[PDB]
Amino acid sequence: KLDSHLKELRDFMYPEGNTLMLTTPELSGEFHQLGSQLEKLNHITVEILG
Amino acid sequence: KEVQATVMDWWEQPVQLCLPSEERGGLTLRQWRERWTVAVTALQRATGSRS
Repeated sequence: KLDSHLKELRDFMYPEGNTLMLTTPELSGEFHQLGSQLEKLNHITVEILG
Repeated sequence: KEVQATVMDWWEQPVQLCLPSEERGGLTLRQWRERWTVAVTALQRATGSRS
């Protein structure tokens, strides 16, 4: 039982087997994408004001 | 991109070239602009004021 509990919790926390994951990978990917798109929008804005 | 287009329209004012055959004082707008450009250029040459 102890071995099973340990294996289940570990599988959940280490989805890619090597790294403890605190954020949902799907969410982490979206944050990065949103940050990149905002940086582009800020360039276009600066360029037009200039 | 749309805002950039608006900025462009404000700077070029394209509506001034829409009636070419219209004469006022015996000359067209273009002719008047040309007269203006020659005069502005002559003034700028006299007034040493190198633009």
